[PDB]
Parts: sequence; C-alpha cells; structure tokens
Amino acid sequence: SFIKPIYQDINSILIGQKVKRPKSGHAAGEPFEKLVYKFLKENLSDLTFKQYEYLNDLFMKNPAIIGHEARYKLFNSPTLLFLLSRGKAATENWSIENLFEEKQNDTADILLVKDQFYELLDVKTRNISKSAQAPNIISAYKLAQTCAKMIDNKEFDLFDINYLEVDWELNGEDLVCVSTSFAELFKSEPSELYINWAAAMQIQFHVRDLDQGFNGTREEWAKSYLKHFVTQAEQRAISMIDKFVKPFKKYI
Amino acid sequence: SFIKPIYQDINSILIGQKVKRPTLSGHAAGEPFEKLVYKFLKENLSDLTFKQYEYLNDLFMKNPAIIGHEARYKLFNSPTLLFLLSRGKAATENWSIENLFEEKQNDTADILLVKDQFYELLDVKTRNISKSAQAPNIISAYKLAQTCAKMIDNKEFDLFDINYLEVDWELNGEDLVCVSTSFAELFKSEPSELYINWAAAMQIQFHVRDLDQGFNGTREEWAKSYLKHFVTQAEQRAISMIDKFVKPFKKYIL
DNA sequence: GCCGGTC
DNA sequence: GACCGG
DNA sequence: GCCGGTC
DNA sequence: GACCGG
Ligand SMILES: [Mn+2]
Ligand SMILES: [Mn+2]
Ligand SMILES: [Mn+2]
Ligand SMILES: [Mn+2]
Ligand SMILES: [Mn+2]
Ligand SMILES: [Mn+2]
Ligand SMILES: [Mn+2]
Ligand SMILES: [Mn+2]
Ligand SMILES: [Mn+2]
Ligand SMILES: [Mn+2]
Ligand SMILES: [Mn+2]
Repeated sequence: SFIKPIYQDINSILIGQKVKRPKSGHAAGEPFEKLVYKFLKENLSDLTFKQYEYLNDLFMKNPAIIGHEARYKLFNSPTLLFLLSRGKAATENWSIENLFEEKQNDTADILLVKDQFYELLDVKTRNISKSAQAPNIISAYKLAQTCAKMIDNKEFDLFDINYLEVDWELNGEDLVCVSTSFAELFKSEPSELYINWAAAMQIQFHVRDLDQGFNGTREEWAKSYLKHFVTQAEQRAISMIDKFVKPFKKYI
Repeated sequence: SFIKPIYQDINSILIGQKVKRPTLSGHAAGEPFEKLVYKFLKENLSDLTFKQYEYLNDLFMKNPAIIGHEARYKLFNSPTLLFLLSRGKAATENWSIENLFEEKQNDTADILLVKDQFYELLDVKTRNISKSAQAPNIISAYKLAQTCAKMIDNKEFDLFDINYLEVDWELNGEDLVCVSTSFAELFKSEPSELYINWAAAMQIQFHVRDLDQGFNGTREEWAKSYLKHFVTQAEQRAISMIDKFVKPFKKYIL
C-alpha cells in the first residue's frame, strides 16, 4: 500500500471534518470520499488518480496509437485490463475532447500508481449511529475472475486491493467523521470471506473486522479463494432449491 | 389505481420543470422529482397520500392504548399488508410519540395511497434519459413470491395494488429538468414474462415505459402463475450457477 | 438481439 | 452504494 | 458472535 | 437505487 505509510496522518485530518446533510438508499457519505482524494492528492499528488483520471492520462500520453485494440495493449496486463478498462465503444471513441468520466461500476475509487505497481483503493462510509449489516465490498465473481487471470498470466506482483472505512455520525445539520479503518484484501484469510449471493454476489465485511493474518504467498491466496468460491457456489445452488423452491411447490 | 385518474395532471406538472443541481449518483439526482410527485399528491389527493412510515405513525397514534408489538401488529388486519408494510419486532415495540418511525431504505413503497380499505403501493423510479442503461431494480422477486403465497393462503386478492411511475430526467446546464413519464401496474402485466435478475438482489427488472399491460386473468391467477414462474426460474438459476461459477473454475482447484 | 453483472 | 432483523 | 435479503 | 456492454 502507498496509503498505509500515511494512514495515521489522514486518520488525523479526517476525524472531525464536517460535511453538510444532503438534499433533506445510497451515498450521502460521498463527500468524505472526495475529502479522502483531496487529502491524498496533496500528500501523494503524483501517485493519486480517480480510476477515470488514470485512463485519461494513459491515453493522453499515447497520441500515436488509436483504435481499441491498440489502446488495450497499453494496459500491458490482462488482469489490469479486466479490472480497470472501459468498454470497446468507449475506448474506441476516447479523445482529448471526449474523456472518460465517473462510471458507477468502476472497480476502484482511487488508484495509486508507482513504478508499475497498482493499489486499488476503495472507500466505504458508515453511519455509526447504528448497528448495520456489513456493506458490499466487491463482487465475489469479479474476484474469482481476477484470481484466475492472475493464475493464468502469473501476475502475482502487480496490484493490491485495499479498503478505507470512514465512520461518521449526525451532529446537528452536518455529518461528522468520528473514526477510520484501513485493511488489505490480500492480507485476509481468503477462505473466510463471506459471500452474499443475493446482494450482487458481493463479499461483505466491515473494514475494521477484516482479519489481516494470512501468511501464504499471493498465488496461494488466489488458489484458496477459487476453492472457497466454487464451494460456496455449489452450496448456494443447494440452498436456493430449499429456500426458493421447496416452500413454494405446494402452490403449483 | 388512485393515481391513474390524475396521471395527466402529474405529468403536466413534472414535464419541463427545472431543479438546481446538488457528481449526481443518479439516485441523488432523481430524488427531487420524487419530492415533487409526493407534494403534488399531498395537496390534491391529500386525505389519502402517505409516505410508508408516515402511514405507520398515523396508524399507531390513532390507537394510543395499543402498546406492545403483537397488539400493534393486530392493527393491520391483514397478513399480507403486515408483511409488506411492517417495521420489525424491536422497532414496533420501541415506537412512541417521542420516537416516531422515519424513512427506512428498505421500505417496500415510496408512497402509499389508500381509500375505502384499499391500498395502492406506489413506487417512483427515476431515469437519467441521457443514457441507455439496463432495466432498473423494481422489486425483489422473493418478496413478491412471499406476497403471492400470503395472498393465496389468506384469500386476499382485492386488497392492494403495486404501481410504478417512471420519471425521466436529464442534465441541462446547471439544472435537472424532467422530459417524460410513464405509469404501469404490476398486476396488469404477464407474470410469466417478468424477468428475475438473481444476482441483482433477486430483483424483478423492467423499464416502466414498456412492460406489457395485457393480462386478462384474475389476481388469484396472477399470484399462482407468478409463483410457478418464480420456482421454475430458481431451478434454472441453481443450474446456471454450476455452469457459470463452478465448472469454469474447477481447474484451478488443487 | 438477448441476457445479466456491479457499485 | 450501504442499509438491521414480523 | 453468526447469517443474509432490499432499496 | 439505478446503473450499459473488454
Ligand atoms: Mn433513497
Ligand atoms: Mn476488437
Ligand atoms: Mn458514485
Ligand atoms: Mn454510486
Ligand atoms: Mn466505488
Ligand atoms: Mn466509495
Ligand atoms: Mn412476538
Ligand atoms: Mn423505494
Ligand atoms: Mn424515496
Ligand atoms: Mn423511489
Ligand atoms: Mn452483534
């Protein structure tokens, strides 16, 4: 991680920050995400990007090459391409006068890049005024496809996927940050990631709870996740028949 | 529907109206047009318009002597409506006039219109027409399935309706404007053609604009035909999952 | 031209 | 994106 | 603690 | 809640 070396500093600047309640179901804690960026672009300016900002810069410094095929080559990693790139029509039609903008389903919120090593940073906000279920972290299926691509291309040293939880509570008319938490996906026991199939097949956890004691290599992390994923997939197929078919057959 | 009679009036008040922007998560973007629909309904169909939580508060305030969740749950007089409109055990019990219900992200309906013992569950979906996107989440197919089971079990086939209003908008300068609307009734559609997106929160998905309204059978028939479709698709999904999330990765396992 | 995954 | 439990 | 539907 | 297509 590139953030980790300064986590304490950004934990300091955030705790207490205030944002105004939205238009008196989704975001609303979003202003914090922007606050993180700003307070990351200041300390690690040359490393910090919005996912879309990175693609723009990358295509921008390659005026010679055009066409989607050539532009995808620019990624130099089947995995990163999968994880970070935009569609066929979007890459083809990119131009300095038609840049990529925020897309709702982008893998990362912040991209920190340094010497070909990418840290995919995802920001999560939490209303701590209440005990809620863990939020969507990332699609279990997307991870499955990443690991497989990592195994196929032996790309075990190209990127990390880290999270930052920012907790806030309502105090008056503003929302105020009261705590933060950092964690790395590839530091946890892949066998213990909870996959909520109904919830868009998302791995679900509270960042403060994600265990950080996995001791094997990156290749072992991916292999063990793929086992865990296939196994949970089979269980879910068994359970759906029990929760969605069995109790309703009497009506057919 | 209690709203179809005045659809033209709602439509004429939304089309063209600008609203100053807040990014625009899309969700945070349409919200204001929803405020407009509610407000409009509140001043024209005032005695029958309510936000789900608002109805619940009104419901309980009217029966102050009724304390404890069971007693308060009895106040619905309908298993189906209870299932679709109720707020959990702990919350129902902890409700007081000093601790009223607020909006819950989970609420089945955005707006609830009711008259003469009949309920209209109204959901208003917003759409950024500046793009062509996948059909949005309409309602959980699982919840619908349970709703049909309860209807059949209790013979409640003429108690409520589930309607959708689509608000189309776009970005024009420094503000959002509304460009068109659409209305449709869930129970007037062909249940067997409802598309269930299992990964997308097991939600029924369709664009309100569109969505057939030809079903000519009864509600009881609508319920059963849906249940058959739900069950069939779930088996189809159990199979797809092996074919898509297991079989293709089996080769990385040990 | 049909289908469905992701934040 | 992030929500508690009839 | 654990599990998992919905907007 | 509502998002397009490497
Ligand atoms: Mn909302
Ligand atoms: Mn090509
Ligand atoms: Mn966003
Ligand atoms: Mn979003
Ligand atoms: Mn994100
Ligand atoms: Mn985020
Ligand atoms: Mn009880
Ligand atoms: Mn709603
Ligand atoms: Mn609402
Ligand atoms: Mn709505
Ligand atoms: Mn607990």
